[PDB]
Amino acid sequence: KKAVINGEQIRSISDLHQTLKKELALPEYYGENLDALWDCLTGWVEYPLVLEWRQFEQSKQLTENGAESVLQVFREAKAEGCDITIILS
Repeated sequence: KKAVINGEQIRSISDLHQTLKKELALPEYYGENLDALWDCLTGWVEYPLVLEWRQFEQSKQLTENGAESVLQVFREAKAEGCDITIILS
């Protein structure tokens, strides 16, 4: 499937996990943390998945340490053998 992180929209880390939640279609209890988001990639999201992350650094400041973590989990999961095409624009 595909995902898109539009920073111009992101207003905070919650927003980050919000769009990731829609794209990834995470449950309603999406813990939005790295442990939960991950818990989703390694056992919830369907792959191959695409993570078209737009405005990365822009979606990283607004939430000091916001977007650089979720990405770590998307690439790490990508490392787990999953096929999450990480697209950083």
